[PDB]
Amino acid sequence: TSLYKGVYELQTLELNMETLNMTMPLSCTKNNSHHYIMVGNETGLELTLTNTSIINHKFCNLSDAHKKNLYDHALMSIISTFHLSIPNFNQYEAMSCDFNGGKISVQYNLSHSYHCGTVANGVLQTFMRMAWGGSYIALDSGCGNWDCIMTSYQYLIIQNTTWEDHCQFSRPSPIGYLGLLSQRTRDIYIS
Amino acid sequence: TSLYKGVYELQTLELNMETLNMTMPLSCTKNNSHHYIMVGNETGLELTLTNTSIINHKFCNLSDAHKKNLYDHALMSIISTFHLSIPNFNQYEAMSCDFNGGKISVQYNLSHSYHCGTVANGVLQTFMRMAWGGSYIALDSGCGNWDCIMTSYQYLIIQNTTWEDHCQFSRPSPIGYLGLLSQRTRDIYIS
Amino acid sequence: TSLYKGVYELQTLELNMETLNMTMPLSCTKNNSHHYIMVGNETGLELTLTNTSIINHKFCNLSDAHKKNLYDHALMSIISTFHLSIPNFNQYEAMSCDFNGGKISVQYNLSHSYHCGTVANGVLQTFMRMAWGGSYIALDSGCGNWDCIMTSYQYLIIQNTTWEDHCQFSRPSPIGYLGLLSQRTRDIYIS
Amino acid sequence: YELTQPPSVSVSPGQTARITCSGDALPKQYAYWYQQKPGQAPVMVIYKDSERPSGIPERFSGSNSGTTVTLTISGVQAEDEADYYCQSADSDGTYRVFGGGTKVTVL
Amino acid sequence: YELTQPPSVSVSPGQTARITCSGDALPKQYAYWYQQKPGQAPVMVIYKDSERPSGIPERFSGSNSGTTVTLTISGVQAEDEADYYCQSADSDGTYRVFGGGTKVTVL
Amino acid sequence: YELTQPPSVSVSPGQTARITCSGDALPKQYAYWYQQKPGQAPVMVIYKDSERPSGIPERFSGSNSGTTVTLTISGVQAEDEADYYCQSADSDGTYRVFGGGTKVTVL
Amino acid sequence: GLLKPSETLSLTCAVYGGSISSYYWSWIRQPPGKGLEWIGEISHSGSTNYNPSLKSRVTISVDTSKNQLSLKLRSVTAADTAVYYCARGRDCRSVSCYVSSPENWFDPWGQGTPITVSS
Amino acid sequence: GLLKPSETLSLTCAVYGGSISSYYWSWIRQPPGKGLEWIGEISHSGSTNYNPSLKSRVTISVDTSKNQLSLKLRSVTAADTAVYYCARGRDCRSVSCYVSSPENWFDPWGQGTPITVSS
Amino acid sequence: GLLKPSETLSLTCAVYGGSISSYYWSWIRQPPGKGLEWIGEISHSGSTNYNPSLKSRVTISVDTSKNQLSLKLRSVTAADTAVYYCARGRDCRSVSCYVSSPENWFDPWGQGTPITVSS
Amino acid sequence: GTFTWTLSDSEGKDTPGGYCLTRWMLIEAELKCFGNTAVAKCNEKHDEEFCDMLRLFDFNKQAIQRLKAPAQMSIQLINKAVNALINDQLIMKNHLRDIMCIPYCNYSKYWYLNHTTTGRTSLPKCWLVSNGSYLNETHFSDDIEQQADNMITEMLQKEYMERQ
Amino acid sequence: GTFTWTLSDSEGKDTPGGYCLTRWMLIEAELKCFGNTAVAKCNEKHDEEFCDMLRLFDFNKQAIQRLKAPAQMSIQLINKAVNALINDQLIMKNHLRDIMCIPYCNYSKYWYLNHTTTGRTSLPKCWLVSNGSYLNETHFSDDIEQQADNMITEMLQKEYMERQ
Amino acid sequence: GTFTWTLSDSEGKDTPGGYCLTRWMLIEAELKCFGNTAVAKCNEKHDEEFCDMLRLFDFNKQAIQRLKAPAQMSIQLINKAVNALINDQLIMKNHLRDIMCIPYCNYSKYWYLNHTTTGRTSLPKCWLVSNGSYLNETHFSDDIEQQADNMITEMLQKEYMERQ
Ligand SMILES: *[C@@H]1O[C@H](CO)[C@@H](O[C@@H]2O[C@H](CO)[C@@H](O[C@@H]3O[C@H](CO[C@H]4O[C@H](CO)[C@@H](O)[C@H](O)[C@@H]4O)[C@@H](O)[C@H](O[C@H]4O[C@H](CO)[C@@H](O)[C@H](O)[C@@H]4O[C@H]4O[C@H](CO)[C@@H](O)[C@H](O)[C@@H]4O)[C@@H]3O)[C@H](O)[C@H]2NC(C)=O)[C@H](O)[C@H]1NC(C)=O
Ligand SMILES: *[C@@H]1O[C@H](CO)[C@@H](O[C@@H]2O[C@H](CO)[C@@H](O[C@@H]3O[C@H](CO[C@H]4O[C@H](CO)[C@@H](O)[C@H](O)[C@@H]4O)[C@@H](O)[C@H](O[C@H]4O[C@H](CO)[C@@H](O)[C@H](O)[C@@H]4O)[C@@H]3O)[C@H](O)[C@H]2NC(C)=O)[C@H](O)[C@H]1NC(C)=O
Ligand SMILES: *[C@@H]1O[C@H](CO)[C@@H](O[C@@H]2O[C@H](CO)[C@@H](O)[C@H](O)[C@H]2NC(C)=O)[C@H](O)[C@H]1NC(C)=O
Ligand SMILES: *[C@@H]1O[C@H](CO)[C@@H](O[C@@H]2O[C@H](CO)[C@@H](O)[C@H](O)[C@H]2NC(C)=O)[C@H](O)[C@H]1NC(C)=O
Ligand SMILES: *[C@@H]1O[C@H](CO)[C@@H](O[C@@H]2O[C@H](CO)[C@@H](O)[C@H](O)[C@H]2NC(C)=O)[C@H](O)[C@H]1NC(C)=O
Ligand SMILES: *[C@@H]1O[C@H](CO)[C@@H](O[C@@H]2O[C@H](CO)[C@@H](O)[C@H](O)[C@H]2NC(C)=O)[C@H](O)[C@H]1NC(C)=O
Ligand SMILES: *[C@@H]1O[C@H](CO)[C@@H](O[C@@H]2O[C@H](CO)[C@@H](O)[C@H](O)[C@H]2NC(C)=O)[C@H](O)[C@H]1NC(C)=O
Ligand SMILES: *[C@@H]1O[C@H](CO)[C@@H](O[C@@H]2O[C@H](CO)[C@@H](O)[C@H](O)[C@H]2NC(C)=O)[C@H](O)[C@H]1NC(C)=O
Repeated sequence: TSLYKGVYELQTLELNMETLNMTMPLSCTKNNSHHYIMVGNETGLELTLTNTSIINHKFCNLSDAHKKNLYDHALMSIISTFHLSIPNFNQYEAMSCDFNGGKISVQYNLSHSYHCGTVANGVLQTFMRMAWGGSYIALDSGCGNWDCIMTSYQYLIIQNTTWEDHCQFSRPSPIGYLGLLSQRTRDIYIS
Repeated sequence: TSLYKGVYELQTLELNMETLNMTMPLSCTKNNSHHYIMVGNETGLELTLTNTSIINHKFCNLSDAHKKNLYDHALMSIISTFHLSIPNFNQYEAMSCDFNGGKISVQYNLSHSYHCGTVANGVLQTFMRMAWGGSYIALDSGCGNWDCIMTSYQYLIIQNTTWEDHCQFSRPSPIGYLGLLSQRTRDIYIS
Repeated sequence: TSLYKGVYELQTLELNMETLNMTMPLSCTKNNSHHYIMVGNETGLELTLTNTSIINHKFCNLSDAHKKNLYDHALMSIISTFHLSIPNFNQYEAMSCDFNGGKISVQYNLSHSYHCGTVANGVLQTFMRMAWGGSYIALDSGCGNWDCIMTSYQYLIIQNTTWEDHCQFSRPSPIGYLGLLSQRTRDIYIS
Repeated sequence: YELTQPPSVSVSPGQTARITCSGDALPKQYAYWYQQKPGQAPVMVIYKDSERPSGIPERFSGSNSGTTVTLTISGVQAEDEADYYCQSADSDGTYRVFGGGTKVTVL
Repeated sequence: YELTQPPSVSVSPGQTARITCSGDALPKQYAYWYQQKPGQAPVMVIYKDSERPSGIPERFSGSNSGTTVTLTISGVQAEDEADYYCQSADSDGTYRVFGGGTKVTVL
Repeated sequence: YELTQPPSVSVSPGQTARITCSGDALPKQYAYWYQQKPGQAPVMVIYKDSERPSGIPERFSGSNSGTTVTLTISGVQAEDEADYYCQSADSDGTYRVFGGGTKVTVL
Repeated sequence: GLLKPSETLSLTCAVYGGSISSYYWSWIRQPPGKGLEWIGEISHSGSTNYNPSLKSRVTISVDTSKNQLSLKLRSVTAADTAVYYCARGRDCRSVSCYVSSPENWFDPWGQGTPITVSS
Repeated sequence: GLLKPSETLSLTCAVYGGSISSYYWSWIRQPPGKGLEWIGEISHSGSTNYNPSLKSRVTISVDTSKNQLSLKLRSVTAADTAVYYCARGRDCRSVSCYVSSPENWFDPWGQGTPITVSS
Repeated sequence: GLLKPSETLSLTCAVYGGSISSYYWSWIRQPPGKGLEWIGEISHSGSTNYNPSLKSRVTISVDTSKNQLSLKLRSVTAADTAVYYCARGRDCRSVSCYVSSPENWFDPWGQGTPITVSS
Repeated sequence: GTFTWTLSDSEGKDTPGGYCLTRWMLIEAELKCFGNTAVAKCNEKHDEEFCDMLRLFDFNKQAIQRLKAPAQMSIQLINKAVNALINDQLIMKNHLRDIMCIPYCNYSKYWYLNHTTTGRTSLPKCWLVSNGSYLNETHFSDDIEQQADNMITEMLQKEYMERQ
Repeated sequence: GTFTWTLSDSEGKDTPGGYCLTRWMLIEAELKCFGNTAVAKCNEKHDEEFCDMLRLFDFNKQAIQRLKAPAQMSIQLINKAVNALINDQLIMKNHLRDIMCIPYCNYSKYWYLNHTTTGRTSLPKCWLVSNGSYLNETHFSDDIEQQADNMITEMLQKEYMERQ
Repeated sequence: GTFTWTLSDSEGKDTPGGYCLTRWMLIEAELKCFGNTAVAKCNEKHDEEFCDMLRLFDFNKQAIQRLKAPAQMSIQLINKAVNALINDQLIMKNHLRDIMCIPYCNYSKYWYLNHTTTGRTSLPKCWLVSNGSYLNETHFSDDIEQQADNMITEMLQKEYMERQ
């Protein structure tokens, strides 16, 4: 390569974080609208930024989902981490769910109040962190904006998917998820 | 000043924590009954120990406040930190609120059960921490009492105020607030 | 004893963690079915693995217990730590309580769904940690099983007891309890 | 916590008197020795286990061997007839204990 | 944030001219000095507080004493008649400030 | 994971025989070499990459060059005719692999 | 002087000196014919320690406006007849010993004040 | 050339050279008869700083496809008549100075381009 | 002796010696005419590792009351005809190698016991 | 988790590797530069109140210079960033000291030793508070003397390393 | 956040800078004094079970001597103070060891080396537990030997620093 | 709380006390061994992204070898174990750098210096990312040169300690 001081060669190393799949969720970015969280192999979550809703319920029947217990617990714990980590999430009308047969589908409405102190710039911070290391391409923002984060998309949809190698924009990494585990109880309002 | 070992002068330094106003809440003490938390400039909270109630509701309609969303989010997150940090707060009848038009007003009744395992010595520990570095003057207690903390006052009232320089007893410091951020989920009972 | 390098005697030290009783809960193991948490002297909790239920209610009236406030706060905070620390506890029908006159009695039904992603292997992990350093004898499992932990017993019953020296299988230690204080908000589902 | 001292010793003039003090906290705590003559306040004779305070004659020298401490009076003079006391703190400090006191007679 | 320089000095040929610059950020920030002759762009004369850039005559030497800096021109030549400027950054850096400029005449 | 050895070598008496072993885990793992004569259990000849166990003749000496290891038999005797095997663990350890075995004949 | 069994004893080492900053002052008593008994001590910061068997009846304090060290002993029920003494003790110029010190000693002694308790 | 009071000034130091990686390039102006005024600077990473009093009207950028450094000043309302100069500044080969540098200087200067603003 | 295809093979290195604390004992086999194949090993703590292709059919254990090392191989379906050997391996007197050791070796070998599997 | 924030470059001219506190951060409104022998220690120590404050002030400097001004003042940035900047267990330490009636640091005033010929200083220590006020020097002069000896030791170590 | 609690003064007469464990803290009911060369390490190490226990015991000593007795026994003080006293990730380390069937520390028994002529000792290490009992010395004598060499190294370093 | 996990034995033949990364952990599919002079530093540093990744990879190795395979893939083990393995405040540091438009580590690529005659290497540093790509060497060659001098210093210290 080149030598420093005439004797030290500069060398590089790249980590294969794919081998961490069996113990940790790995977050990938495919393109501006599709991001993925894979859990082990076979399954995982798909995070999509869209202009098409899938749920028009304005209900999120978690107590029913829990009573039936047909959902994959490893995906539900990713979703509760995502949700609980959203700062100042005081607009419950912005969140609809459809838990059916174990199917996981959660929809956040970013156009609800659409720019500081809004829904979109709360939900999108958690998104930026869970899909960190690639998700920035989906935000209509330059650097230097820690709060007023907005995208042009109206909905953030989280659904269960199957495993497929979708890591086209950026490589898998456990870091986004692991970082969020420390944010679970921060910025959560009373009642 | 004086020299140590004949060559080292002892010198002092005092920090101006006022310049930290734009990123962190700063807590001040004015006198025995009035304490303040300033957020940036223009606004903040006033913490008052009194014998005059302002709210006689016995209701705290947080879900309504959240639905309307007219309140300042930076003050609401200080209040939820204060509240969630109160150890063993199992007496909800001791807390009344009035959220109206974005107005923030929270009243804790310290005379409710009025001395270990009481309401007052729970609410007052959080108070002592958030207004730490000055608030001790308001407590009818000497040192050596970590739990049985009582004051002669009947109510602790938290209301939104405007910015004014009220730091007469003790200087502003972000330390009380920052310390409480680690206590948010401790000593909170089930349901 | 023996000398290392011809000059260093190997010596041992054993700690008396009983003297820590006045500030910290101490967890002991008596036998396969009975485990204890002592708080100070005079009182504490008894954790029993059994095949006999004591509660057949399918109700846990915590809000009523809190309103009456007749319970010992130091025991209630151990129970909420135990409960809140159970990962993925989405089966509330598995938990019954009877809080009466300050009496504390909590019963977890391990036979409810009876092996990963079940109730028993959630409740038993918290149990294994709170009664760590002795409780392993009660589990029908060898080493190498972090999740699929099962016992032959149907119920885990937590009740208030009196102080007695029951530390027959293993010595008192504050470590189980203190370790759980960091797990209070992990693996807790939404609503 | 108690310290043990003999109630008395006797020494012929010119001989060496030795008075001892023992207790369990002594490997951690320092002993101090005081001399009381009838009618006055005690005066410290040995500071820490062995050090002699200024003004105290060279005859007085202390030492220790772990759980015991001692005061040696070499070349005892008639001037040294007195009640000698040891003190030390308990294992955790805080509580200060005086020993019984050893009467030293010079015959 | 401002830097203060005298508006002018005068020196007889062969004498030493001294121009000074002062400000509060100077104990932390380095000063740089530039020379501008009529019709051209300024040329740096002193780099950091004292170092002379290559190509600059040995006549030019800088120094500092804390909140003040100075440029000394030893053996001033007619060639040195020029407007000399100091610059330094503010206390927090970021903002770069030029001083007023000292006209140095060679009489 | 496999180790590669030649299936055989031949050496005239008094010459030097060399048998090699290769694999990818070898820069991390040590090779051990064993000698098996017909009818008996193998005996270790080289311990770690080069060290000779007590009781093994000085003729046997090992070495390595990274991904390959080798056993050199200097001054081969008729006594050395045997099947020699290398072993090493996989990259992560745990799994122990023997190579194919090299038949060494003494002609 | 003479105290009755239900009276409070109040002694001040005004004569010797007291309340001198940097020192841990203490009180000691000697019942007639007996050895010495420690009563308690006060640090320059005002922090105190008392003989555990005596503690509930005893206060040691310093009046910093007067520079006077004093002892107050409640319920002086006969058994408290003794000669009472002050001692200066060790000094302290570090934070670690400000409110508590593992060790102390009694170097100068404040003469001794005989107290008689009777009826 | 000549600009009108509401026009944007656009200068490129194409003649001197510019957009050379590792250096912090800057713009300076000198109103006739006055001392020097710093306008702003750009790091090799593209990060910029501007004179706080001028900032709202000024853009400094580098066109990396062209290797050209340029200044755009809005609302050039007469007072902006000055000679404008580029300077190369300090270099940077470390992470710590990539987007911000406590210090800079103006070593080579880009000749100077007189700008007249009038009506 | 002779085993049938569905029988379990049970070998004990009682003759050589075994279950000696501090050592990692192992089993090796050599099908006639073939090279050596590792079967598995057991640490002094009782922890084991097996050849991944064989693992599902093999148990290695030590009887500490008997001081006997033994191998049990299930479903010995003809292909298992081989000479079986024990080897003592490396020792361990540290915590880090108690349940797992990156390396081992086979220094003394336990003679070899030919096993015939047929019908 | 341990703090990770690093201080920005703020060297003095004769204080390379150090960190200078500008006038708005100080009550005295003076510029004070501490060298690398004091500042470097902030990356090793977990128990220095001064170093944590040094990080909060540095954080503000970088956040204000690097981030675009918000609409309304928000505290989300600190709520997420705080553990990377300070040791929250020091707040707890001083809180427990206060409760247990032991002199404690309230984070506003510090002291240091400054050599009269070289200008070399110690890392500032917190001036402690007890019973509503500051402790007198006469209550901690032995700790000050220890700091003076620690500085002498370090100076000697430096010359010895020069001997190679 | 890193522990911040410091140990109280509990020096032995010949053990300055150290910390003595009184009889009620020990099963043996003996007084044991460890020097500063062992104790000082507790302020640097994040992974020593002994040092964390040393802090919990010291905490109790100070809390009982400094605070007024409560009405009923309350555990609020420890719930807030605990992270300042111990590394909770050691509990997690030993918990994971246990689950993964690796010898683990249950915090009750420790061992140390003690020089027979000088009385100098090592900082106690935890005696590990596996399959319901303590490991034998024969299962860790190589770690004990390493500790003996670490002590020899340190002794030599001391004399060398004496050579100046 | 500070990480407590220790790395398993993975020494190279000429790299005792170090740690070797096998091919499945590396994009290059090569075996890379780092010595104890680089690896030991992971137990002291709280701010090295490489060391935290080294622990996550080691964790996986031990968890897969030591634990019985689960029914369905569960993440409870990591949710409880993670703080013992990594410093979560480094994730926060890099997150804040990203937001504040400062080059940040995304944890995938590292660089180190390797001496051409001895094979001795530095502990890998993270190659930083800014504006969607990696920084060029020309943007950080001064930091590389500093690392080269730090290695030279350490080599000289070693020989000097040999002089005794
Ligand atoms: C850590 O622990 C220390 C020790 O406990 C604690 O220090 C104390 O902080 C307070 C708050 O800053 C200090 O109080 C100030 O004291 C001065 C002087 O008071 C004496 O002299 C005046 C003379 O008139 C007497 O009236 C008075 O009774 C005292 O004898 C006061 O002048 C200060 O008041 C002014 O400034 C305040 C700043 O907020 C204003 O709020 C107040 O209204 C006053 O403002 C007026 O005067 C200003 C003059 O500059 C002017 O600018 C304003 O516009 C306006 O006209 C104030 O009461 C106290 O002395 C410190 N004690 C010490 C060092 O022993 C720390 O606060 C504590 N915590 C922290 C985080 O540091
Ligand atoms: C909330 O917190 C913010 C910070 O977070 C506070 O805002 C700061 O307020 C101070 C006080 O006004 C600003 O301080 C600066 O002081 C400089 C002092 O100049 C010195 O040098 C001159 C030389 O002649 C002397 O005459 C003088 O006496 C001093 O010795 C000023 O020069 C600064 O002026 C500005 O303009 C000049 C010229 O364009 C620039 O060079 C400067 O860089 C600067 O832009 C200035 O006044 C400080 O800058 C403010 N900070 C920020 C980020 O804006 C709030 O006050 C506080 N709120 C409350 C309620 O307290
Ligand atoms: C998301 O999860 C659901 C629930 O597991 C998947 O749908 C089930 O697929 C199985 C396949 O054998 C069927 O038997 C169930 O009846 C289906 N349930 C429901 C509610 O549809 C669904 O396929 C998953 N999504 C994707 C993309 O794979
Ligand atoms: C506390 O907050 C309330 C809500 O913002 C403030 O009251 C408002 O003031 C604005 C001023 O333009 C009015 O237009 C609103 O109608 C008021 N709303 C209500 C509910 O009264 C109030 O003034 C703040 N308190 C203080 C002391 O400033
Ligand atoms: C568990 O707690 C309950 C509540 O304190 C104890 O029962 C009480 O005992 C007192 C004794 O004086 C009685 O006056 C109360 O009336 C009892 N209350 C109830 C609800 O029974 C109970 O004894 C405790 N359990 C044990 C084993 O001691
Ligand atoms: C601790 O603080 C209290 C309050 O400041 C001090 O008590 C005061 O002392 C002055 C004389 O100096 C009296 O005039 C006040 O009336 C006292 N106030 C109270 C509430 O008692 C106390 O002396 C201080 N303690 C120490 C050791 O200095
Ligand atoms: C930061 O990244 C942006 C996006 O990659 C760069 O802008 C692009 O530059 C190319 C020419 O090299 C143009 O063809 C594209 O159209 C530009 N895209 C956008 C969105 O503007 C930008 O130059 C980079 N900044 C630096 C300093 O290199
Ligand atoms: C691990 O512990 C178990 C239980 O103590 C040991 O198994 C026992 O061994 C004795 C003989 O020493 C038998 O009499 C018992 O019946 C066995 N009990 C069980 C449940 O199997 C086991 O040997 C220990 N492992 C090691 C390597 O020592």
